Amino acid sequence: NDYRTFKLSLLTLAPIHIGNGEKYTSREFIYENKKFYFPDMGKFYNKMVEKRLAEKFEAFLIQTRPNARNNRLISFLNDNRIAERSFGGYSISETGLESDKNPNSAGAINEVNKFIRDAFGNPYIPGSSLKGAIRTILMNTTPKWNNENAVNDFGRFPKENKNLIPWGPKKGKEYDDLFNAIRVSDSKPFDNKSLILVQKWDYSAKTNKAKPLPLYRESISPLTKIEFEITTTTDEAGRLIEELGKRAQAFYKDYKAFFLSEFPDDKIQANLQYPIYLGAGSGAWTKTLFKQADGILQRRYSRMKTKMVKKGVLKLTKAPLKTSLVKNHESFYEMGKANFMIKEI
Amino acid sequence: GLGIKRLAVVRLDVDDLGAAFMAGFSQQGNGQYSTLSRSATFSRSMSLFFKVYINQFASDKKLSIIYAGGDDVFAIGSWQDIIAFTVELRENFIKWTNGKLTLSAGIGLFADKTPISLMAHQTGELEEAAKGNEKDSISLFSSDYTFKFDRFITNVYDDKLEQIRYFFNHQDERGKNFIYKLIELLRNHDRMNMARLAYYLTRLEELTRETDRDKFKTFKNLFYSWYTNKNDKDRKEAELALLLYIYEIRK
Amino acid sequence: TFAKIKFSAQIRLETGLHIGGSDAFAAIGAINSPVIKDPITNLPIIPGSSLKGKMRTLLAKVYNEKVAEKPSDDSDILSRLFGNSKDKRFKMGRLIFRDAFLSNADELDSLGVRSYTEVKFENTIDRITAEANPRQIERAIRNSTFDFELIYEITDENENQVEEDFKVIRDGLKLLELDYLGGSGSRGYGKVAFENLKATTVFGNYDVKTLNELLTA
Amino acid sequence: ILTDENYVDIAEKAILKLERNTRNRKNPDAFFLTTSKLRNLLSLTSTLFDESKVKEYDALLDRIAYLRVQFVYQAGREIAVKDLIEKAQILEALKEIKDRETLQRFCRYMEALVAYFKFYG
Amino acid sequence: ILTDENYVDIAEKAILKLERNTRNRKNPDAFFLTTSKLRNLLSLTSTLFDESKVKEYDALLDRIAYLRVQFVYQAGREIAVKDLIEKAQILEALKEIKDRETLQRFCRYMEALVAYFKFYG
RNA sequence: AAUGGGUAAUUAUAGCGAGCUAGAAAGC
RNA sequence: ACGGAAACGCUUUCUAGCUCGCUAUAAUUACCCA
Repeated sequence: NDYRTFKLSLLTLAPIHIGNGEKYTSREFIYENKKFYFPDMGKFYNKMVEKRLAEKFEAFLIQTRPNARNNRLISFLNDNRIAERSFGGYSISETGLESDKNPNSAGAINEVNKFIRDAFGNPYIPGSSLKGAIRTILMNTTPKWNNENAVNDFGRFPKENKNLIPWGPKKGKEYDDLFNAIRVSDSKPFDNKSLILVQKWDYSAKTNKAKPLPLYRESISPLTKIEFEITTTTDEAGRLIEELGKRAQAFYKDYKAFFLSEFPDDKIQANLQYPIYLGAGSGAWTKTLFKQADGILQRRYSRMKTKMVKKGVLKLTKAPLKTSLVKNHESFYEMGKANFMIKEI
Repeated sequence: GLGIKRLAVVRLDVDDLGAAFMAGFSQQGNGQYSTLSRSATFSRSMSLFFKVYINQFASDKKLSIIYAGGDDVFAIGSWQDIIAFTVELRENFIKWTNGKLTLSAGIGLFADKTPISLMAHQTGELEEAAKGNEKDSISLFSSDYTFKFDRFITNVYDDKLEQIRYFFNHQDERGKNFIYKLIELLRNHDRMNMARLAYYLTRLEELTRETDRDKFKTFKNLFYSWYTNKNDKDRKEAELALLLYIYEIRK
Repeated sequence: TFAKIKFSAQIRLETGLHIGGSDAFAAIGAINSPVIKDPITNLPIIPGSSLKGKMRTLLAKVYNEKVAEKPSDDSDILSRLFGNSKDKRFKMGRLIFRDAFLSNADELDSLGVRSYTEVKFENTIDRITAEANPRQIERAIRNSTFDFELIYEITDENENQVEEDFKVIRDGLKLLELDYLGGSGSRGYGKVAFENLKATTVFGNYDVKTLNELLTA
Repeated sequence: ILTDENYVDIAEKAILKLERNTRNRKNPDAFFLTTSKLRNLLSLTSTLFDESKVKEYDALLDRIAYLRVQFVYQAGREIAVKDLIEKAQILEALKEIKDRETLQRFCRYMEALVAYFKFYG
Repeated sequence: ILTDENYVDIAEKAILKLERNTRNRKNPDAFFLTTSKLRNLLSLTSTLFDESKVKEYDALLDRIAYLRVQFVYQAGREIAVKDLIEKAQILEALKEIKDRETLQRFCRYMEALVAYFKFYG
């Protein structure tokens, strides 16, 4: 048969956070111990409204009282002595090191972004996330797919053409569609005991410091092998999937000589397999054709938080060190570093 | 198998034969030309046309001139030959009578084994509707497909119908379905159907094989030219020309 | 003689599917690409057209020698099962598919399921200026199962052509375990498992004891 | 205001009054407005017009309320559809519906707009 | 309150009533409220609008009961969101949800607010 | 330097929108 | 002692056949404010 299957096994060096759109707020979790409890807040409200206490809950939510210890809905339940914790939702244990602040102030996390999930209650990694990470490798390592794929100044000129890849029905022409012929399937959904909720940590050049950010996305625990399939249907696509194991290294070599250099070696990790940069935290130089988006990306940021010159910030996190998967102290990962190996089946 | 299995009946008639015999010649001059010799000569000329020479015009055709002469002609026959025989009879009676003495046919299309009294009366009603259309008309097939002989023969039967046959018998994509939807849009006909046809023809223009597209482009610009001409005289010609074409290509 | 038999397969979903439908009154910030669902039960259907016209292309790249370029060009190993409409003797089907209604609307509520579809958020990262373009495509969830009935006709035009055709029905029903079953496809959305391929006759009398062995192979 | 003699002519000389693309001389004198940003507005009124025959008007007056939501929202996203509803006066054809035959008249107005948009490139 | 034949207009002149920057003449009449917080308001109600298509009111009224507290909390974060829920009567309209056919109407009111925000600046 | 919090942007984009066969036959 | 009396424009007939709602698409980007 023409359908030459594959088997991708992926590995988490740095934590990976993927989409889900929604996020909890400062008053949507419980923190009784090393577990953060994330309940179904509709059912929390439905149990708590029985005491006629919800009007008190109307006062607590707009209450910008200081000393964040008493702002995070644990003090609401430690105050009005609601003592069940029998609500729905999921409850994940702590990263243990994303609370740079003083002990017992700790637990004052603010805005947590959910991981993508299917409806049974487990998480997974979508096939479309891996497929969009694969497409950047295949677009930045094929040297015919970097030069003319730009704006040509049609509108205000920021936009790409998006036609330089075989795309579409295209009247009269035989059906080409290279990326129809690369069919990445979804991952086998794992369990919530590999999620740690890292905090974002920005490590800039020209002010050599690691100022953290108040954005605490959920993520994947490091050293987790994840199953995937790439079942092609054209031998032209079979060439690209066979050369993934070399094009990933070539992409990383044209990356590390370009952006990871001018940032010190201790913040960088090793590879141990072939390298890939999965979504949400890797920055806009793994989501882009970066060798042509150096002068077009920085035009968009004419706002209060412009990029510092070009190639402005490197994104790190804080996870438990599991190995040693680092090469430095204080556990600064890369937030999106992952490593895969491929094989025909 | 290129025909519908019908048979047509034409009852022709000279318009104003009585006005051609009472006054007749006194229009030219001061009442000095309506005389006895010219009257007898015109009468022998018209009987010589409508009794002898109808056999020459209907020599090869597959019809049967049941009754003919004076003015009135009543001819059954196969339908392509009936229509071509009316065309030849008018195109030889204006050659005979110099463009004077317009005649008025009315053709009716009938299935097989219908009686030839239910046939003859419906054709007579068609024919008097043609005479009441104007002084000269041919009423093809129905009480709404009324034309003029000056316009049915040139525009409908030889200009439009040969253009539709020249277009359709060159290609192998558009079949009977496109013609049926075209007649449906020509028959329903509000103003909004001009926009629906402008969408339909432009949609089908780029649906074709892209090599021979300008065949369809010069057809569709022409069809939209005689849909939206806004004279009411170039639309019914297209509807009846497509009726005659779907009749000709019916298996 | 005239018989008619029936395949009671069960399409189990694996990383479930999204058969699209178009709605002009959807929302602003909600679903803009919904699964096609039943109007009165609001369960997602796998309609029979997306099964039939998927198996048609699967077996049309396989059971053809001449490159087809159209239906009404298949090599009559297909067209006596799926019907042409330009061949004279093969206008009717001989295969009657069905809509696959969702069976386990209650073995799904046994698990922690609060809606039988799941809405996936799916941005489009512009490879220059890095900007997104979100969407919300709806899809039916993983552990669904769908009662898939397929009906095969038998007249006295099948001199020796009955048991040949189950090398076409089993070929399609384990090439759909290779293909995606309509959906985004190259982003997941397809993989399925035709459990319990269990043929049985429902009109006429016919021996299917010889038939149930080339289905469990 | 649009009545039964003019709502196709209004659509014709409202598509013609629209402005053309300056650059892109491959297929030049073409429109800014892509076909999708207009088919995704006729998609609403077509499923209205197929429902206006079945249903009474006074059970179909939430969908017509959503019409003025969606036309305003598609206008505020790109300048092309904003120019469309300012040229072909679609908002001032949406305050004035109030009964069934006018709702079908507005649906046929939208259809005439799409038809003459497909006709002229 | 809001019925089917007024909620767009009720949502129209609300955004005409929203305050603007009195200072800062850079795209003047720029609001104090931005598009992101209004979308973060609408994202509370979108899932409810889908579950009012699929499910019933009875398995849903607890989600509606929490949605009021969601709007309460989003009011207490920013002064412009504290005012948008007062110009457009949102908390006045959340008290009156008695049906599927009122919840869908409230979600169309939220979408009308977002549409008329996007149309204006 | 700590302490409070996140803020801005996109909310789907470009297509296709039905095609072909049949257009009434056989009788009284 | 009604150009009248008696007389179903009636029987038979599938809107039918064929056709994937599909193609591309990482819920992500920027770095801070009081």
